[PDB]
Amino acid sequence: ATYNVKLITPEGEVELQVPDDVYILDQAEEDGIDLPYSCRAGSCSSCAGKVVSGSVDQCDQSYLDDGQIADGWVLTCHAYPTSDVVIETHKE
Amino acid sequence: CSKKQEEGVVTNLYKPKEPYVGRCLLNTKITGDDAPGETWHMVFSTEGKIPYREGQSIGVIADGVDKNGKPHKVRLYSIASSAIGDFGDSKTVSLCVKRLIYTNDAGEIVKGVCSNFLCDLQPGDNVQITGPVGKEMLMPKDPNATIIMLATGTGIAPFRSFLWKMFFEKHDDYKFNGLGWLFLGVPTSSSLLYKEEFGKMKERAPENFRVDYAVSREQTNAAGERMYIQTRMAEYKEELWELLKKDNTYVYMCGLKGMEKGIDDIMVSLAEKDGIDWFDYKKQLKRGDQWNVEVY
Ligand SMILES: Cc1cc2nc3c(=O)[nH]c(=O)nc-3n(C[C@H](O)[C@H](O)[C@H](O)COP(=O)(O)OP(=O)(O)OC[C@H]3O[C@@H](n4cnc5c(N)ncnc54)[C@H](O)[C@@H]3O)c2cc1C
Ligand code: FES
Repeated sequence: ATYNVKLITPEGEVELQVPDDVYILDQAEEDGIDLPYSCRAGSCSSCAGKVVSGSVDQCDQSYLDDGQIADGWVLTCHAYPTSDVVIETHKE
Repeated sequence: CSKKQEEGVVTNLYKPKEPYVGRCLLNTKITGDDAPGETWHMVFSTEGKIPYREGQSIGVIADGVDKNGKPHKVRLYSIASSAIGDFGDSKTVSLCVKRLIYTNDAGEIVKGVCSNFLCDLQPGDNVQITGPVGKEMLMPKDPNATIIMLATGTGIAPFRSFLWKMFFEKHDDYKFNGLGWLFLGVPTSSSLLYKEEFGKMKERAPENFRVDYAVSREQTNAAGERMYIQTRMAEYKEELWELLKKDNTYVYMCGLKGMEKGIDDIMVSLAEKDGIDWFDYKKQLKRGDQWNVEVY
């Protein structure tokens, strides 16, 4: 139900406990962490992160192609954690 | 993250306070003259202003007033047609309505208000429609899914909807390649619904579609037990139970409440065979969108 997501931002490194059905950005928001976001709808680059380890369910987002998904790109507004995850944020 | 459809689904474009006024295009009894109770299939026009999706309901608000002078409360009816509709132009919605007539403890014959209004519609008549309503019976995202459809009486409706889209229609973004397995339980043969259409579907996708009828008053097994939906199911007992262990199996159940219990009891003894408590497994299947119930 709940996973540890470590968020590596350009200001260091935070730890969040994200429920398996709350979007990462949303938890981030709840715990006071300011992540960039724009559409909030999984069809632009604005909240782009990168999964360094672990796995996300990105629930049929629209922006990232298979290639990119394979490279570990995440849309942090449209991603659920499926495990303990380390994400690099702020990544346009 | 839903495992059911969400993109392109809308709800409540219309509410009881200001319904959409459509037109009855046709209204046809689909049960035989000797059935216990009439079921009617009927199609309304929607000018495309109600873009529903397979699984959803619409409400009907029947003409006139109740015994206290208030307008009648919405009654919901599962949509019997696919999103593109019986005419295939996206401007119609179809229902599958059972006419409710019953004798009460006092000896009086009572007519169910909305069911008799619906079943009485002539072509040309105005119908007050609301919706779409509901997210619960939406189809799985997965086009290669195992969809197990458990229906009694008019609970065939959303499944008539699913199966039209799966097997009678070409869509660029959806090519069904899983197994569709329909169980439909009625009390008599003359109560059967859409048999011919399902016949056609079995013919053109023998590998992708199965249909099993359970006619409680005309069929037994050799143990002498009447063929309710659960007793037909019992015959594929282990096959179904295997299928349930899978990521890509979604069970949908629609119709009369009280169909529910007979099915649970089949599952209960399947579960105990494995050390498993059925209800734990069930609520857990619900959390994965895999056991979807709309009974009434
Ligand atoms: C989500 C959903 C989907 C539905 N889909 C369908 C569908 O596809 N097709 C369909 O036909 N119906 C469907 N229904 C049922 C439908 O909404 C109506 O409840 C039904 O048609 C009866 O409505 P009515 O106005 O004719 O009866 P009413 O005038 O509302 O009278 C019903 C009342 O009479 C009593 N009563 C009801 N049934 C009986 C009975 N069998 N014997 C004795 N007393 C009784 C009860 O007190 C009940 O509250 C659905 C309901 C729901 C909630
Ligand atoms: S903000 Fe545009 S996709 Fe997350």
